[PDB]
This record gives sequence, C-alpha cells and structure tokens, in this order.
Amino acid sequence: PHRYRPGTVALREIRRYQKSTELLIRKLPFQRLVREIAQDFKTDLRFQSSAVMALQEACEAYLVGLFEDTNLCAIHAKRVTIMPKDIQLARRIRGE
Amino acid sequence: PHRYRPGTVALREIRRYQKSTELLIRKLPFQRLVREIAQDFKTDLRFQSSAVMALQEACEAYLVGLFEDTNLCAIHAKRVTIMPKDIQLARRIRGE
Amino acid sequence: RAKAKTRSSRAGLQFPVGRVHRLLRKGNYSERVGAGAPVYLAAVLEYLTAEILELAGNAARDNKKTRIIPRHLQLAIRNDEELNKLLGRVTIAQGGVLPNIQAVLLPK
Amino acid sequence: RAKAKTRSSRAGLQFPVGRVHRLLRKGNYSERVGAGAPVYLAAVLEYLTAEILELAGNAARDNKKTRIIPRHLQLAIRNDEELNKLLGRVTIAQGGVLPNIQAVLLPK
Amino acid sequence: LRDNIQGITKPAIRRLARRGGVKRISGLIYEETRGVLKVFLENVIRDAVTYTEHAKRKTVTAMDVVYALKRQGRTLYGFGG
Amino acid sequence: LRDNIQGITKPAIRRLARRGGVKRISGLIYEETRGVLKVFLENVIRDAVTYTEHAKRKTVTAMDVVYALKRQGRTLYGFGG
Amino acid sequence: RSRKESYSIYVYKVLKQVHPDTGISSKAMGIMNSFVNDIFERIAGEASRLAHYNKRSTITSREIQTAVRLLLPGELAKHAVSEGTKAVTKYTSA
Amino acid sequence: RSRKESYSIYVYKVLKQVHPDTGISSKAMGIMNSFVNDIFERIAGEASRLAHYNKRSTITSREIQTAVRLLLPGELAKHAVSEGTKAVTKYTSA
DNA sequence: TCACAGGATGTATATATCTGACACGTGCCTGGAGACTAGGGAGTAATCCCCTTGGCGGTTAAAACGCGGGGGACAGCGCGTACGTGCGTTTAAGCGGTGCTAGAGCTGTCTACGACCAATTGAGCGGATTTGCATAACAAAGTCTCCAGGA
DNA sequence: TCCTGGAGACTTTGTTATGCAAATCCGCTCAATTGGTCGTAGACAGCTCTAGCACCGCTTAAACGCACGTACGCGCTGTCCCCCGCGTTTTAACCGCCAAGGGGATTACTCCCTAGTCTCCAGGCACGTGTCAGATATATACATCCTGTGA
Repeated sequence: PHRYRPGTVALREIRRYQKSTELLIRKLPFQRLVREIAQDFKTDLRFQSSAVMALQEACEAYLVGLFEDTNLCAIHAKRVTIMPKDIQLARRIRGE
Repeated sequence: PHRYRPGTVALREIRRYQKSTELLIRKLPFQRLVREIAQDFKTDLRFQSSAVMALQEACEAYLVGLFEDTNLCAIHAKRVTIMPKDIQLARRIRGE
Repeated sequence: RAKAKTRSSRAGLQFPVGRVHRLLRKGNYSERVGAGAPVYLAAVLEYLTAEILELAGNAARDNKKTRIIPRHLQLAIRNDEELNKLLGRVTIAQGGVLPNIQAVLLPK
Repeated sequence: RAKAKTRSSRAGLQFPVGRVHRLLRKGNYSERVGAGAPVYLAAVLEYLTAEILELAGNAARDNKKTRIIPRHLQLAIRNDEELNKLLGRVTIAQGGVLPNIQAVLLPK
Repeated sequence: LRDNIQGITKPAIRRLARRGGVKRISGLIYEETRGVLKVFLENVIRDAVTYTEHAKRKTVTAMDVVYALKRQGRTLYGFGG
Repeated sequence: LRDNIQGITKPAIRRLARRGGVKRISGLIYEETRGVLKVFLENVIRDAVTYTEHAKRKTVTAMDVVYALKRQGRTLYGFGG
Repeated sequence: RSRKESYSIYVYKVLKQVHPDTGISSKAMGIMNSFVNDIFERIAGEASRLAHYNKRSTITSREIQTAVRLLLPGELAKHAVSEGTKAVTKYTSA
Repeated sequence: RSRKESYSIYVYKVLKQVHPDTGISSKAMGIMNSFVNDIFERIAGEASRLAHYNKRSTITSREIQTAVRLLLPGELAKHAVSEGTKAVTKYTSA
C-alpha cells in the first residue's frame, strides 16, 4: 500500500487554489441562493448572467480575505486548526 | 501596613478612565510632537490652538480603539498581559 | 398682495426649507433641484435630529442634569444600535467610552 | 482657416484631452474647468496606466506569454506596494491571489 | 425557492479557506461560514435591488451589483464601472 | 525640536490602554505604541499641511485637520464640520 | 461685518419639543451642527449619483428617498421616509 | 444605434510603449477601463472639494495637482506630478 | 477549607458659594418669498428584438458516505521572573499674566479668462474579415514523499 | 539516532493539431476644434485687527526611580478524540440544444415644471445684558475588599 500523511495534501491544495483564478464554488446552487435571498425584498426579480457572476466574485473575495485573517488568529493562538471564534474575532476587529 | 493586591487597582483605573472625558496625553508634550513631525516636511509652519486639540483627540481616539482590539487579541490567546504582537495582529487584520 | 412666509411652516417642519433648496443646489450636487426635494430632506434631517436629542436628554437625566453635553450625545448614539452605525466612526470631542470591561479580567 | 488639431498631440499624450475636459465639466464636479485642467489630468491617468501595464507585461513574460490577462494585472499590482495601496480595495475579476503560505504551516 | 444555503457545499468552503492559507478546518467552521456569507449577500443584494427599483426595472444588471458593492468599501473591476 | 515622542510618557500610554479596557501591559508595549501613534499622527498632519499649502497659508486651522482626518474614515465632530 | 449660517436655532427648538425643560451646552450644539452637515452631504451626494447613473439632471424627492435608505439602517430609514413623504405630500397639497 | 466611450484604444497604445510585442485580452482591457474610471472619479471628486473649500468655481491644474498628492502614494505622486506639470507647461507653449 | 470582622480605604451624597457660560433681548441687512416669464427635461405611448426563463437528454466529474489511525488540541503542573504596588524624590506642565506683530480677513479695481454660439469635419465607433495564440491531447523526464532496513 | 536509496506518485517539460478570440480593415456619423463675442471670477494692492508666539515667575500635580513580593507566562508532559486521507457509491452540475415572449432600449411629441428675473421685508445674525446650573471646596455617610483569627 501507499499513501500520503495528513498535512501533506492540505499544503498542495493551498498552493494550487492560491494560484488559480476560477471559482471554487458551484454555480447553480449559488444562483439559487442569490434568488432565495433576493425574493425576501421583492418577488418576481430577474438577473442578468453577468450580475450573478459579479456577486460570486465579490463573495469569494470576501470570504478568502476573511479566511486569511482567521488563519492568522489561529496562528496567534498557536494553532493550525481554525475555529468559528477565530472568524468571529477577525470580523469584530474589522467593525462587523 | 496595608496594601491593595495586583490587578485590583488596575480595575479601578479602568473604570475611571473609561468614565471620564478629559484628555490623557499632556498638552505641551503633544503640541511639540506635532511640530517635531511637521517640521520635517515644512519649516515655519504654525498651528491654531484648536487645530492642535483636534489632532490630539483624534490621536487618543485612535490609540484607545487600538488598545481595545489589542486587548481582545490577547484574550483570544488566553492572556491578560498585552504584547506588541497583539497590537500588530489587530492592525494587520484591519489591513494597516 | 399675499403675505410671504417660510416653507418650513407650510411643511410643518422646524428645519429651514429655502436654505436646503439652496444647499442642495450648490456644492454642485446637481444641475437642478425639484420643488419637493428640499422639503423631503429637511424632514429627514429633523427626524434624525430629534432622535439623538431625545436619547441624550435621557442620558442627561441619568446624571441628574437639566442640560445636554457632548458626553450625553455619545451615550445616546452608542446605546442606540442604528445610530451606532450611521455615526459608527464619528469621533466626538470629549465623548469618552462605554464602561466595557471584559469578564475575563474580573477578579475571582 | 487653420486645420483642426487634437490637443492630445500638443501635450504629447495618448489619452484624449477634449473628452476629459467634458467629463470634468459634468459629473457635477464644478461650474467651470480650466484650460490646463484636463491636460494635467490626462497626463496623470496615462502615467498610472503605463505603470500597471509595464509591470503586467513583465508578469506576462514571466508566465511565458505574449499577452496580458487579468491575472497578470493582479500580480503586477501587488508586486508594487505603491499600487497595492492605491488599489488596496479593488477586486480583480479572475485575479486570483498571491501564493503565500505561512512558515509555521510548513513541514519539518 | 428554498434551502440554497446548504447549496454551499463543504468542499467549496474548504477550497475558499485554502486560498486564505488555511490548512486545517474544524468541523464547526462550515456553519459559521455560511452565516457570514449570507449576511454579505443580503447586504449586497438588498442594495442592488434598491438601485434596480429606483430605475423602475425588474432585471438586476451588473451595474446594479457593482454600485451596491462599491459603497460598502469594495470596488469591483471587470464587470463595468 | 527633537525627541518629543518620549513626551508621551508611560502613564499616558497606560491610561489610554486602560480606557480601552487593558489591564496589564508588557514592557515592550511602550515602544511599539509610540511607533503606531506617530504614523497615525504624521499622516494626519501631512494631509492637513497639504490643504494648508493649497490655500496658500502658513497657519493650520482646525478645518484642515478635520478634512485631513475625515477622508481616512474619521469624521470628527465638535471642531466644525 | 461678515456673516455665518448654522443650525443652532433649529436644533434648539427640536430639543424643546422633546424635553421642554432642558438646555444644550455650546459644545453639544457644535456637535449637532457637524452632525447635520454630515448627514446632509451624504444624502445629497448619493442623490446626485443616482441622477447621474440614470442620466438625469434633476433631483427630486425620490432620489433623496432612495439615498435615505442606502444611508440609514432600515429602522431609521422608514421613519425618515414616512416623515419625508408627508412633508412633501402636504407641501404640494398646500 | 447608440454609441459608447471607453479607453480601450489608449490603453492598447500605452501597452506598446512599455511592451511593443505584447497584446492584451478583452478581460484585461475590461479591468483597465474600470481602473481609469476609478482614478478619474477620485481626482475629480477631491479637486471639486478643494475648489469648494477655497471658494472657487474653476478647477485648474492646481486642484488636480493637490488632489493627486492626497490620493496617490508619495512615489507615484511625484512621477504623476512631473508628467502633469509638463503637459500643462507644454500645452501652454504649444 | 470557609465564613465573618473590622480596618482602612475609596466613592457617593448633601451643603453652601459664586461665577461665567448660557438664555434671552435689541437692532439691522441680506436672502428668502411673491408674482412673473420662457424653454428644454422628463413623462408618456408605441415599437422593435435581445436576452432570460424554462425544459430535455446524456455524460461525467464532484459531492456523500464510511473506515482507520495518527497529530494536534486540550488540561494540568512547576519554575522563575517581569510586572504591579507604594514610598520618597525630582521635574516640568499648568496657570495667569505681559507685550509684539505676522498673517488672516475684508475691501475695492481691473483684467484676462472660460462659457457660449455657429460652422466644419476627422477621430472614434460598430461591424466584417483574418490568422495566430492559447487550448487540449499525449508521452517523457524530473522533483519530491515516505518507508525499511543498515552504518 | 539518522541516513540512505529505492519505490512510488505527482508535477513539469516538451511535442502536436485545432478553434475561436483578438487584431486589423472599412465606412459612417457627430463630438472635437476654429474662431469669434460676452460678462465676471480671480489676481492684486492695500489696510485693519485678531490670534499666535515668546517670555516671565510660582504652585504643585505628575512623572521618575527603587524595592519587595507575587500572580502570571511559559515550557513540558500525557491522554484522547477529531480531522485527515483513501476507496466505493450516488448525486446533481455541465454542456449543447431549442422555443417563447417579457422587458430593456429606442424614437417621437407634449407640456409643465423649474431656472432666471425684479421687487420687497422679516428671519436670522452679531452683539449686549441678565441670571442660575453647574463647578468648588468641604464635610459626611456608605460600600467593598484584604488579611486575620477562629470554625
């Protein structure tokens, strides 16, 4: 048998996804999430294909930046694993 | 003899300083600092007394907010004592 | 000849209307200002003004005062969640801070 | 009757001047725009444009291409901290991120 | 429709975290992340809809989204604007 | 003028930290704090002076400071605005 | 002599209609003046852009109304909208 | 049909001055158009206020110059100012 | 271990006092309001046709699930030192003057400057061809893990 | 202990043919330039007066610095269970395709709403005058917390 140990693969995924530019999320599920939310303000709304794409990129950019700060918070606590509270700290520092 | 214990006095100070509204940084030292910096850009520069106060209040407000965020970072790391690290972490999270 | 009056009277407002019409016009906010624009806005400013003063007045009484000072305005703004957004980054001269002491620092 | 001539040629610029003059006239920035105003500005926009493209072209070369794509713009900007700041709040469509891995996470 | 918050699958969350340099993820992150994402979307969509309604339209365009994002302290390039 | 950065004495640093809810301060904070204060102050002065120069004047007024602060997401009330 | 304009008169009255037995310090008044100017500029600024985005020259009660929502939290926004609506509805009706 | 304005022509040219053998994608161009529009608005916006605060009706190369310094980092600001200074000086002579 | 005493300490409450920061009054001058015209901006209806919504079938990565085992999270314990408290001793910041004048602020005059209009036309735009770059496929070569024993 | 070295898996390098996105050409407006005028914001000189700078002397609160002791931060260890990596199975997302019509974008008319004008007067401003809420100093009473004995 042959395999890699935990921690080896995770690093590779970091490398690769940092490198690439495409979306790391699925589309049809996202489109629907946008609408599920949008209908709460108004029914019978429509979207251009470019409008959804704009939302996705803004969302990913937001979350990725959040994860960087989350990761730093975890490191500050001498950890590798991120916890919900590391997210919460970063957000609060930013005034959210 | 009689003494107050470590941390008991500090708590009273925290309350009082949170409560009062007066400036904590001394005026003449601050004014001089403003000019010491300004002269590096321009000689023969002058200030209205209201301009100096405006700068001072902004400066205190900035540091006070910084210290609160610093304090939270230390708490997140299970500490009471704040270190330069906690200042740096809080700022970095804010993209400074 | 009809007797002249202020528009703030007509609109049931305390804030000046003719002035706002002018202020909106200038500063190059727009080429043109509609007749009902200044009126709408004066009402908005008046509403927000009242809310701050009302809350501050209560803050003043918590200190047994009959007068509003900068501190009372601070407390009003921060205790009110919405005002703490709109004015969330406003620095107020001699505002002081809320008495926020983290539980973990308390003695035991 | 003199021949009509583009102002951009006079200033030695590639960016349009007359258009900028118009844009400055509108957007409600001011009542009036000075003759040298759009000229000065056109030069600035052109300068900054060159800086990004130059670095982007170098980034493109580093990836062995003959063309610039959004990703090259992303990397080129960040590699120059002056632009990183100017555009420190700009999301680039398909920019990706920098390949930063924290040392404490590395195996050893 | 419904239940599209679950539409943000686990692998997707991981991958986003990875760009952030996150190596290791606790099991409680996924739910917290979703709550955070939702708030972001609600704020952006709500503002985009507001612009769309002002213009008396039904279809939300890229510009409506771009303007909505901008004022939240985030400028998006490439979709116009 | 020199070394007025030390004019921000330990007690001043402590008290500012106390207002922020800080109970306990390491000995390395004092030096770090001054560095951070300075950068903030300097940036504000520079913008204020720039405005002063534009207006072709020598004395900086409160309004030049207010504008200098404002644009950094720091609206200041009570000094005019 | 030169002159100035402020809102100190109007702020004073509004207080009286809320807390008839209280006064205002000179500083609290100065703060309220900065407050009014701040909110005013934001609304006027955003309303300007809405007209720009929609290719229009004239600001009406709607560009303001939309700007009010974008700037205020939903709870304050609606109360402000109700009051704005009336002030105009009435003015045009009177 | 209606007509549009963009900077795609000028961006293309500038690219040649720095990299004569390099082309550009339509997407990169989309980014460059957003970039130019963004910077333009900021300078015009800040320059507007300088005129407002100093009670002037006209935007001149000065308000732009000052605005540039307030918006750009020190290093970029210097090069930008040098180029602007010339463009105006020359334009005047031309 | 645990509570309670009390002792000292610090904070809160009541009183008198007085003073200067507010509330209110007077007179005066632009700026807001009537009553008026003239002209393009916005509103409306009518039209085209582009783009979104919706559904279909088939193919295929991408998510779900569950298992097994090691790495990191967590809790407890011991060491020593870096900080906090409080005393006594320096020091320099407020405070309340005093006097000088440099620069801010307002007035009045004159000018070149940019807005405006009307005529003319080439820079830029959209849309139609062109072709070479980037893409995807495929096999080989090089780089980086992770054991299983040995020096 | 740790170091091969070998087996293995995964990334990079180098071919190869193909498709469509980007580069360039063609023909058509309408925004940019010319070349005049007109009226006024901006530059300048001048003068008046306020606010900032400098200096002085004295009180004293606040900043230095030292010494003693203690909770705190840190390193180290030891369970244990939660998250990783892998293979097997199931699900829903893409891709390409086709049809229908709703709504975005367009023009062409109409008027009515607002800019711009003169005239008039009173609401808001600066500047005085009067007063009373808040600041000072002081005594007084009430909470709270540290260390000690005694259960």
